[PDB]
Amino acid sequence: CVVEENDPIFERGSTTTYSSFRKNYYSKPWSNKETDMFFLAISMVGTDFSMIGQLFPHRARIEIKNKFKREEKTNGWRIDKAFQEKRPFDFDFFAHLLQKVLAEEEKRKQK
Amino acid sequence: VSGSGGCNFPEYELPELNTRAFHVGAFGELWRGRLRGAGDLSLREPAADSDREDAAVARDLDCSLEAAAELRAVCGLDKLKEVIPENTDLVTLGVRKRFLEHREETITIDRACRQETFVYEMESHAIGKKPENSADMIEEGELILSVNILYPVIFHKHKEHKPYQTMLVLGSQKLTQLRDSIRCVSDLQIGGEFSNTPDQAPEHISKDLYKSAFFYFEGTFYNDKRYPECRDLSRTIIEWSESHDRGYGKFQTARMEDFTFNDLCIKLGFPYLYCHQGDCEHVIVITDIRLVHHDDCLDRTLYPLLIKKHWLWTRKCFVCKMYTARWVTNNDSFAPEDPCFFCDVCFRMLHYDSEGNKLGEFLAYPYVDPGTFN
Amino acid sequence: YFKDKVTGVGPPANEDTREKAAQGIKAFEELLVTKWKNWEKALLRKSVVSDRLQRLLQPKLLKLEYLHQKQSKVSSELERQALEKQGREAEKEIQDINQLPEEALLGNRLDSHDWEKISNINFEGSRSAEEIRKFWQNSEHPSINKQEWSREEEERLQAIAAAHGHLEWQKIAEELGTSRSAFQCLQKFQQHNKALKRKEWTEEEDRMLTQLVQEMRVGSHIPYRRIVYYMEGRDSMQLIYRWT
Amino acid sequence: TPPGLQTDCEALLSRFQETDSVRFEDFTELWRNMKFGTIFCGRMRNLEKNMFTKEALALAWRYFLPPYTFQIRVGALYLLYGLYNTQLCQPKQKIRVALKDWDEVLKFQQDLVNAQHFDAAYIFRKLRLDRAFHFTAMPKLLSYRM
Amino acid sequence: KLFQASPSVPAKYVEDKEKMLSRTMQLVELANETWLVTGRHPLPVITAATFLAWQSLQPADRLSCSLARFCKLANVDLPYPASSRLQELLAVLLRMAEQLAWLRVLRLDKRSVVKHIGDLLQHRQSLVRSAFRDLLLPPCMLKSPKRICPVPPVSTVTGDENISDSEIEQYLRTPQEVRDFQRAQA
Amino acid sequence: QPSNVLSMAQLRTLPLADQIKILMKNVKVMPFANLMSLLGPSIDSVAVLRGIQKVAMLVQGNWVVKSDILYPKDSSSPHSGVPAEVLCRGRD
Repeated sequence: CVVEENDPIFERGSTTTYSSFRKNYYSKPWSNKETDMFFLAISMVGTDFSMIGQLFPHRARIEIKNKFKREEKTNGWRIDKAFQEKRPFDFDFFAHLLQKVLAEEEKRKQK
Repeated sequence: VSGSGGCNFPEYELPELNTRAFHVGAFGELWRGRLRGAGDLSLREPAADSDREDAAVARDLDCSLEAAAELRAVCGLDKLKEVIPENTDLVTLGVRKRFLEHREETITIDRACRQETFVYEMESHAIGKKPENSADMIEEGELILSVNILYPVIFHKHKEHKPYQTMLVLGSQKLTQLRDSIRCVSDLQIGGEFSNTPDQAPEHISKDLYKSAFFYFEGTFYNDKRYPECRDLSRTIIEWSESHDRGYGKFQTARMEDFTFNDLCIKLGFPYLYCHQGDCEHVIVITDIRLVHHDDCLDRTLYPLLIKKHWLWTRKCFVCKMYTARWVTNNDSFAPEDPCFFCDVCFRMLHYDSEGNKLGEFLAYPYVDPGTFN
Repeated sequence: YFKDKVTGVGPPANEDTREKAAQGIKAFEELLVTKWKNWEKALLRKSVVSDRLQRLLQPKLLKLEYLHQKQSKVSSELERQALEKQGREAEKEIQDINQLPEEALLGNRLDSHDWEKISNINFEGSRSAEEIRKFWQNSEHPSINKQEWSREEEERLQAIAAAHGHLEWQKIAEELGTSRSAFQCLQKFQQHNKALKRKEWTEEEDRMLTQLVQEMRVGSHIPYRRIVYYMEGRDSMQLIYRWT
Repeated sequence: TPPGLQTDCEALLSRFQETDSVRFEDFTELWRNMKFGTIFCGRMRNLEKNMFTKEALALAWRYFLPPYTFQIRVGALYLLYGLYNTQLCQPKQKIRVALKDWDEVLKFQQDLVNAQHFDAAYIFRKLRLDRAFHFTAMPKLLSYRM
Repeated sequence: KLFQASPSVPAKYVEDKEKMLSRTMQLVELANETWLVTGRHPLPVITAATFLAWQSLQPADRLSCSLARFCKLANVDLPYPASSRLQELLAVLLRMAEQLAWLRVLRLDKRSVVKHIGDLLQHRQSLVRSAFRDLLLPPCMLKSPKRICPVPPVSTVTGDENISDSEIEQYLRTPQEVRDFQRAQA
Repeated sequence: QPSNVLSMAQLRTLPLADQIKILMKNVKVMPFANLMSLLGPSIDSVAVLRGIQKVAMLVQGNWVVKSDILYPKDSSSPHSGVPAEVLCRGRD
């Protein structure tokens, strides 16, 4: 037996209910430097959504897919420009840049 | 049911804003047992005096029989210097100079403190007031309670409710005395209609027609049943409290002719309310309570004193602007607005001929100015 | 939190309140009269002109809608042409009513106007029906001469008032021909009148003044306004000498 | 609360702390230098000066709180004594004391009388002799309108 | 629950059911004839209409309220876009208030237009006809689109058999890149 | 723990004004002495008079209940359905 664990809540009094029919999937927004680092990760790795999602702990796979699709639809010129230039795979400096982005977003949240 | 929960040592519920409820009647015993309080007779004397002082002090607190501390006396009375506040470096001297300069700028004389002279005279009414007889002298340790009421609405609408009066009452007195001592202009108003006959004399004011009056102190409604004409206004307030689960506990009802201020377990500074004449409301704030002193009024029956009657602006006649009006008109034929004011000589000439015949169609009501009690 | 300790969302009412309010025992809740503002004047003007324009347009609009319905129901060509001509006439009427200057559509001071509609819709219940009615009848109206006197009409005013007996100031003001309300001229009449003042002081009034002082004087201050209220004829300016 | 008095009290607290002992001689020596009893008369005596001295006595007795040091307590007590004894105006403004405030003064006078300070006890003796106390439930009055 | 004077609602908010129903029916008909039921959900439009009706029934004591306050008092979950829909309907009222002479002289706004809603419902036909003679579309396309359905360039060519071959060399992974990929997710 | 629903015992527990009102509503015709006898000798005559003057009128030395007391503003004629104002005017 529970003792003072739950609180009373009034919900759905059986009246005419509004037909929502909308599931607004919460997605974290995109910053400027975040967009730049996403573009450089694309230019370094390609269009492999798995590897991009692995190196983006603050993001999701479906969010990366939506961003890539919107970029291909809007800024195809910048997409091709990033795809033409290549850069070798970096791991340590990539982690340093991740820590820098963490510090930057922490300072932004402090503001 | 006895006294509600409360300790005679008031703890602040909110810092410097209010305090918890407590039995105010127990203060007159607690403070009188903790301190003897003897000396409420003004028996100060206008050698042998030094001998009595020695026989008292050297036996109560002091151990030495030498009168060496009496130097302090000559330091207080003899070394006391009709002087000018100058030639010294103090901040209080600075603010005094600032006040004197602000006075010399615009202020002409001291004859500008009528609002302060009111309180000064109402406090002087409480000093030097000898009792009527020996059996009427107030006993030592009497509890005295101050109260501030906020009745009217003629003051600032776009501001807080500061400007009204303050009263003072005794503890040993009954609640009926405080009930009948509260003066309100609504009791002086007259019912009926007077446009048909302005010469009709007031037959019964609203004070005698409706004597209903009750108090509210922590769910305790004290009704009055001295006269068989009054009614119990608390019959509905309880129902509206028990008809639905509003969170308000059960309220205890009692009479007024058998309850004293001692059993009033109330908070100091909390905004209660007194109600009478159906919906006539008075927000009440109990600010201070204290034992009796040797400078207060000695007459017990003559101490429902209104220690501060706030000033009120009498409504002038809208026609002549030189007299106070006594009649309020409605549906007038010549007035610039409906709520116009008229005095006797103006209300007579407005819609009445030489013989007093009613001219035109209009309504009139006897407006008693609030300045009657002010 | 100023009215009552019970003033929640919905305040209750006792039974004695009906007896208090039914016998005409109004004490303080009816004395909250306030002045006027420029935006209130503009709102009143707009409300009255809109009411008059609506009263003038409603029959024309109803007739135009009826003509539209009839021409949509009728099938004859001659009847259709007649209805079209009548609708053109109605449209021209609506046009000349809409292009009417804002001086003739104001009516008169006692013109028929719905004051409750103006009070509860336009003023949003901020002003009573009578409070805007009487304000538009004499206070705010273009037929009211706002010019001050030239010290030439008070003589004829008092002459007519003495010849008539000071009974009805309305007829006196109408016969004087000032194009102003009776209350607007009576104030200046009583301000120029000499009967409001007093004369050399007697002895019996000193008894009453001393009684009023010994009964309601406080300290060094004397409430001479109470003396003005009780003693008739004495103003507030020169009465203070009675104790100077 | 008067703003200038909140600084004047802290100013006189410097000379109060300057005293070396609690004997009543130091106050008599300071009286020749810091004459605090100059405004007691002024150029006008009315309700203005009445409220002035009332707030003065109130804010001076406020410094008699337990957290204050013993020398500050003696200084405040002697200051209140002098301010009350120098009341030459028509009203006799007595210091307002609360019920909770009258708890520290008991052990204070006990320590004064046990330490053989005859002057410190005679001060309170004469203060009681003048009947200069306003016994109130609270040291200050306040409302909820503000 | 606005029809019954329950203790949970003040008596000032109580109204008649028939009058409110008729006003809401007139308002939803106005919305239907002004393209406010096509595409959008009906329930938010119905809520906006009944809110405007409740406000117009007593603007003296109900104009200071809002849609959230009304939905909280009525104990009904308010639709999210309803307020926006309300705004659109309010705009329609403005487009009607500009046609009536007394209303266009009164110079109403989004707030003071509710008190005359009944008048707008009296001659709504001519008002909406005059408004449409000056249609309704979503605000996303009412930004004066100068380029409507831009024609893409005709690039259906495919060369002869192969345009180029360096693209395949660009899309393939190098052995170093393959080793880096194998090491990243090893 | 008709209008004659309340008995005499329940009536005596009500305030004097309510007692006079209910008695004038039930009987509609009664002298002052009969009213004083029914209410009780322990009640002052001035209070009873002031109470009956509010809900009754004097007709040939007797007291007749006012028209508005019998017919409230929301009531109507049970035989014709006319408003209560016309009934009050006719009774007056």
